[PDB]
Amino acid sequence: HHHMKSKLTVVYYDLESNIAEEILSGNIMPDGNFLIQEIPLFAPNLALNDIVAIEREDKMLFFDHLIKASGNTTINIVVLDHFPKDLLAAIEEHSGKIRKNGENYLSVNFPPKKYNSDLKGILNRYEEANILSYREACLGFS
Amino acid sequence: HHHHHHMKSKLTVVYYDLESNIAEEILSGNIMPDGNFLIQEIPLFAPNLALNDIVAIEREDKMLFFDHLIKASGNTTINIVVLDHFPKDLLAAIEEHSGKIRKNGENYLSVNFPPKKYNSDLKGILNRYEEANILSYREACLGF
Ligand SMILES: [Cl-]
Ligand SMILES: [Cl-]
Ligand SMILES: [Cl-]
Repeated sequence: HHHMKSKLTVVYYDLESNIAEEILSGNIMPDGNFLIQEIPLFAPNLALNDIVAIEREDKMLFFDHLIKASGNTTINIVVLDHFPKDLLAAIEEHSGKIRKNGENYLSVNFPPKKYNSDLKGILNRYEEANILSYREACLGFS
Repeated sequence: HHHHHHMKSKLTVVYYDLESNIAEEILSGNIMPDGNFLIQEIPLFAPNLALNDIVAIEREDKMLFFDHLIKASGNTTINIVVLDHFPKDLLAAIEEHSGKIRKNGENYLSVNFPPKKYNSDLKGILNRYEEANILSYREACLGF
């Protein structure tokens, strides 16, 4: 028994239409909702610092619905050749934060209005070259 | 004149050690007026932390735990382990570079270097002793 962050399980459907689960660290807030404190790698329509309602099933906390979006954006990237240096620089310039899953998959958090024509244009240019592919997993405020 | 009570405190940092096993290190410090925690010891083992870093904390089971970094001090933390003795020229270089040391027994030190003091000259001495199998070192926290 050691001190740990609370853990949220998000059920989602993968690219093969099969059920999958992603676990995210965060905090159970005084109102009983959950503050997400990791950048989601796979679950859709969620971002770092979103506040979500939960359903408890014994020892597990499951995502139920979004209560308050942080306004952050989540971009997933698969690297097909190499990660371009100017893309890394642009992520940093726009206050982005990277979470890696191995060397060739990453999720990037952008604060409100930091993902816009600048980053979308660079990502599109590298898709055209088949250097990477990206998903707009979460686009911020609905 | 009498001693006045101050907001001294202790924090537990939960971390994974060099073998990827869960571990805990307690650090002494001072509560700050904003509720954050000023670390006032050189961390011996926990990574990514330095003397005089300011960190956010969480309370659980009547104890305080590290949660996340608020403001890095810019200090660097270097862990050094030796076979049997710390060479005199290494100790002198640490001192010349304004380093402060904390012992864990006779063969282990964690060293704080102020901004810009952990440099290639210091690393060169560490590297020469590493090549001779007399010590190993780790960049636990790279500052400014
Ligand atoms: Cl889904
Ligand atoms: Cl005080
Ligand atoms: Cl110390």
